[PDB]
Formats: sequence, C-alpha cells, structure tokens
Amino acid sequence: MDIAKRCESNPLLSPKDLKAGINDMEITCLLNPGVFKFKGKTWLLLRVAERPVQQEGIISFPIYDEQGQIKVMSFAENDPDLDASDPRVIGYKGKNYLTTMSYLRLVSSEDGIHFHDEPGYPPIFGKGELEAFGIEDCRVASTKDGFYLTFTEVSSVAVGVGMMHTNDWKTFEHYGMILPPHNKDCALFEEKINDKYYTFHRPSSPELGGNYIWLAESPDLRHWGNHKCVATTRDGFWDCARVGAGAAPIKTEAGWLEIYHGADFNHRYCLGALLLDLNDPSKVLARSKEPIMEPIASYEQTGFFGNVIFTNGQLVDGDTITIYYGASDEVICKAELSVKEILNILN
Amino acid sequence: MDIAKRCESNPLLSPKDLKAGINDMEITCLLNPGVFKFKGKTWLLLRVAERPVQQEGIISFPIYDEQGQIKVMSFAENDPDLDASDPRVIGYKGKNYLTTMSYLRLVSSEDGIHFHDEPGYPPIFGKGELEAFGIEDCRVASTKDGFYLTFTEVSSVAVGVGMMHTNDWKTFEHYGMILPPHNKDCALFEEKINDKYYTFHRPSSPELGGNYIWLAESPDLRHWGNHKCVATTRDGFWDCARVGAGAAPIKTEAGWLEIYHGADFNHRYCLGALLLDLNDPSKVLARSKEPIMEPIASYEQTGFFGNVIFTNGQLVDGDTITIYYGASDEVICKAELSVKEILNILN
Ligand SMILES: OC[C@H]1O[C@@H](O[C@H]2[C@@H](O)[C@H](O)[C@@H](CO)O[C@@H]2O)[C@@H](O)[C@@H](O)[C@@H]1O
Ligand SMILES: OC[C@H]1O[C@@H](O[C@H]2[C@@H](O)[C@H](O)[C@@H](CO)O[C@@H]2O)[C@@H](O)[C@@H](O)[C@@H]1O
Repeated sequence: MDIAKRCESNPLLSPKDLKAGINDMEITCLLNPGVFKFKGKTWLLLRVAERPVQQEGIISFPIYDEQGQIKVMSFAENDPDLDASDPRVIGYKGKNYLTTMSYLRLVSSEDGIHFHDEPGYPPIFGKGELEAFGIEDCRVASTKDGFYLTFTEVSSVAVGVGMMHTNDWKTFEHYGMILPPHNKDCALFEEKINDKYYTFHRPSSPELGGNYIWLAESPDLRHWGNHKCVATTRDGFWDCARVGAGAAPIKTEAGWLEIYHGADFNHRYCLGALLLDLNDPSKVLARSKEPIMEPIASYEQTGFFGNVIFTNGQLVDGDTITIYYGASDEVICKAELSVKEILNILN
Repeated sequence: MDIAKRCESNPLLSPKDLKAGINDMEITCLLNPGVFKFKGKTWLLLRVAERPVQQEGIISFPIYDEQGQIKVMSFAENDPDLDASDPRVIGYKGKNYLTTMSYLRLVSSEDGIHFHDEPGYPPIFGKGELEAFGIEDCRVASTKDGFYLTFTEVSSVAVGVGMMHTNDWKTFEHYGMILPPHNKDCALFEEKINDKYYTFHRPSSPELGGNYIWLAESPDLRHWGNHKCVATTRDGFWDCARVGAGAAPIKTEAGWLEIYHGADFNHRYCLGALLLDLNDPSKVLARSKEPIMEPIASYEQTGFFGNVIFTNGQLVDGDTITIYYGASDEVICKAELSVKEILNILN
C-alpha cells in the first residue's frame, strides 16, 4: 500500500550531525522540517529539540524563567506526583511541561541531500510568554508576496499557532498568535481563492469533538474566521485517533491535493491523501481509504512510543512530489511521490 | 462576601411558565439569558433547553439530522457503553452528546420583572452542521451599528462560537463560526478601541493549559486574531477549575470592569470582577480575591450537580449594574450590583 520512494541516503540529517544551538545542551531530535527554495539552494527549516545530558532516574529539561534566561527543571522518575507515561509531554501536580525545547534552524543544499548551515542565517528562537516552551513544526508557504511561516507556539497556557513573514530569511515580521489553543498543524494555502486567503488547521476538543482537520479564511492573513470542519477521524481505520494537514495543498486539475497525516491509539503515524474542491476547499471530493505511506523502513521504527512519519514541507516538480519528513521524531528523511498515481487511487 | 441584591420576585421565569417551542417536547431549563433594551421594553434572550418526556430507564434527547429535521436519540441507562455521570453531557462509545437541545427565545418586559412572548418575534433555532446540537448562552452587544450576538454553536464535531447581527430582531445576518473549538463564553466589546474590535473568549486545552479567559482583536468583526491570555484559574481559590467572561465589559474611569464567572472541582459557580487597562484590555489592573456573588439563595441550590450562578447579560444605569442570570441551570433570576462598591473592593 506504500507508494513512496525513499532516498537511498535516508537518514539525511541526525542529531549528532549538527552542533548544539543552546548553551550546555545536547541535540535530541531533528524532525518535521519546512521546505522551500531560495538563492537556487533547497532549504530546510528544521525543528531542533534540545535538552541537558540526562542523569539516571532524573528527567531534566530547559525552560525560560521570569528574567527570560534558560533554566533547568528536574523531576525524579520515581516521584509519585510525576506522570511521564508520555515522554514528549509530562505532568507534575496538574501543570504540564515539555521534555525538550524546540527552535527553528535553517540548512541549505545544492543537490538536496547534503545539508549544512549557512553563515549569516541564524536560527529562530521563541520570544514572549506564548513561545516560552519553544516553537515547532513550521510550514513554509512560498507566495508572490514572500515566505509565510505557520508554526506551533507552546507555553504553559497554550499550544497555539503563530505566523511570521520574511523575504530574505534574515528580517522577520511577527503577526502573533493567529489561532488560539488548542491548535496546530497550520497549512497556509500558497495562493488566494476568490480574493481570500485559506488555511488548514487542527484544533483539539476535550469533549464534543476530537482532532479533526479544519478550514479558515482571512482577508489580511492576520485575522481568521468562518471556520469549517473539513475531515474528521474514522473509527476502525488507521486514522482513528487523530488527523492533521501537512504542507500546503497542491493545485491540480482534479482539485486541491493535500498530503495529510493520521495516527491510531498506538501512536502509529501514516500519510494519506485528501482531494478538495477548488472553489470550496471545505468540501471533500475524494479521500484515500488506505495510507499512501507507512513507517516501513528501519529508521522509521526507532521511536520511543511508536512508528512515526510526519511531513510538513515538500517540493513539486510536475508529477514528482519531493517530501521531507521526520522519522521516529529523531532524524530527517526524504522521499518521492507521484501526483498521477495518487489521483489514480482516488477513483 | 456576597455584595449582590436579588430581586424579591426571583425566580422570574421557570420552565412551566412558558409553552414549548419544539413539537412533542417539554421545557427542561431556562437559563443564561442575553439582555438588551429595544422599543422601550427590556428584552431577555433566553436559552431554552428542551427534550422529550423521559421514560423509565431510558435517556432520550433531540438532535437535528442531516436534512435539518428533529430526531430522538435513545440510550438505556444500564448500558455498559453509556457514561451518564455528568447529566449535561453524556458519552457513548467515545462520542459525546447533550441530554437536551437549546435554542434562543425572545421575551419582553415593561417593568423588567414580568416577561412574556412578543408576537412577530419568533425564536432562533440552530442551522447547519455546526449547530446540530443547538445554540447556547448568547451575549448581546448593543453597538452603534446595531445588535451583535455571540453564542455557543454545539455539534458532534465542535463546541465553538458563532456570531449574528440584527437591527430589528426579525432579520438576521450570520457571520458563521468566528472562533473554532473548543471555545465559548464570547463577550464582544460594545465599542471600538484604537479603531479595532475586541472580544473575550474562553478556549479549553486538553493539555498544556486549561480553561482561561483570552482576548482577540478584529478589523471587520468576522475575522479574529492576535490572541492573548488575559487571566487564568488560580490553584486553591474558588476559581481553580475554570474561568470565563460573562457580558461585555463596563467602561469606567478605572478601566474595563468585567463580571466574570468561575467554578471549582465540585462545579460550584461564583461571580468575580476583573479590571483591565483601557488601551490594552489584555493587561489586568486588579482582580477580586473573593467572589462578589455566590449561590446563597435556595433557588440557586436546586441543581443536579452543583450550585450554579451564571450571567451573560446585564444593564448599567450609572452606578447600578442590573444583571440577569441563570440559577441551578433551571430558572431565570435578577440582581443588582454597585460599580463603586466593586471598584472599592479592588483597592
Ligand atoms: O510525536 C509525533 C508528533 O506528535 C505531535 O507533537 C508532539 C510533540 O512533538 C509536541 O512537542 C507536543 C506539544 O505540541 O505535542 C505532541 O506531543 C506532532 O505535532 C509532531 O510534533 C510530532 O511529530
Ligand atoms: O452547567 C453550568 C454551566 O456549564 C457550561 O455549559 C454546560 C452545558 O450547559 C452545555 O450544554 C455544554 C455544551 O456547551 O457545556 C457544559 O457542560 C456553561 O457554558 C453554562 O452553559 C452552564 O450554565
């Protein structure tokens, strides 16, 4: 059922391949990159998760303090008030915490396989209360007016969506939190429709709902409204627990092709396909019954919870969709897909 | 600690005082009314919860189907897949449902104590997928351009916020779902600030957050953004479980006075006070340590879970704040408060 062609060099990047960005921290995970072209080079906007060296029987992680300087929180694994069932997000006396801090980092490549840092292009770190626990999973939308970044803003009070804009990838303009908690997986459409901007997003309901893919429209790109539920999870299927959009949708004659991701209760992530109407993106035309890509490879099965494929960035060259994705929330990888082949399955 | 003066006629309205709006349904609850003045009369925009006559050993409730016609869902009380611990919201095989369906209903009054229906002013029922489980808790904002309604839109996929507009309360314009799930308690500001519209709202986070009061800004009132966390819950306090805004804030010399509501883990709701900066409503100036109103009265303690005070509508006449509120999610009530007295406590 997997119709994906991995690059033979996978994994491309690993934690040990790069030097740490935060002082006195190791790199734990490289995952979930945004993808775009600039200066001829192919660029990756990596999510880089860092934390201190872990001592035996102690969970330690960085957080910004009141002064705004990074500090190390520590909890004992055998503490009764600690809940560390999920290694990504932990609880302690009600309040929640991340076990790492993420930031966005640029890497360029001529060939599109060997990536390295570029002098003069420093990383993007979290700023303000709402980005106190870091920023994650950035989608890059290449448009006429420039590059728009839509990413997760994490803090003790919210998992929400922020947006930035850049032309040269050196100066940045921050539009703030565009969608409130609990929301992520924001894929901005790369062109306007009926003189309006559109984006997918993925709010999470404690009750009376779930983790479904939603649509929103905007005139100025800062303010959003007229929300509509696009596609939900499916009981019994591979995408029963949660669904979410990846990168921006691809413009085709059939409709808007969207490579979304879905997972089950074992936290096994796969990729699927959504086809949507051109005039009304909220209306679904076709949807893949089975996943178009699964965590088959060995490096896609080296997780600490489940087997994870996650894409939030891709390039399109006619029929060939070049996707970059995180494998087991640890390493960066590359693969290729066929538009025609996907559309064929959706008939 | 209660600084509130109840009307002696409380309760004003009860389920049995009105005739049912939906066919073959009883009125279960009258609660949480919006308040405004029109045609000299004082108007209440009641939330009216209805369901069939309950048979022994069966929970039955109405929902709109795809066509938009009423249907009766039924569950057996002794079913192992049923969870009816909470009588308001139930679960069945993962999916959640309400035990009643709410709609909005207009009642006028000369004196402001005896309320009755007005011919030519029919009720507002839910329309579309997102209002399939009904609409609830409407705040009415009286503005220069007319009356703006902000209410909860409930369905199987979302608890969200919709907005409508009216001049005569006969014609209506629907702006759709302005804020995505899981969100409610939307209090639109009755005037602009720095040529921008502002509203409180209350998103709910499954993790990494809670039930806090938030702020959002808008240019056109349909699209919202630049979200900011205003005030959270307080561990140990009466408002440890959840907080939420009521009606629109009152313009004073000190700042924006907001009569918010808060509850504990026993689901005991009280009312408090927030004072906010005029230029920056997100910045809190003062907040009441103890509640300004509590469920003291007998009719405020006839619940089926806890003691509930809930306001989402009020009138202001100089110093006197006339609030209308739901008691035990069953009956409508009235009370009076002093601006000066509240401001005095916040010093
Ligand atoms: O772990 C798979 C998948 O999970 C989601 O994010 C997790 C984690 O990375 C994130 O820090 C927290 C808080 O936002 O949420 C989840 O635990 C995805 O959004 C993606 O990041 C990740 O690959
Ligand atoms: O019951 C107290 C208080 O709770 C909140 O609403 C509940 C219920 O009335 C509502 O139908 C569902 C779905 O929105 O949510 C809550 O269970 C308040 O918003 C208010 O309506 C109610 O008085």
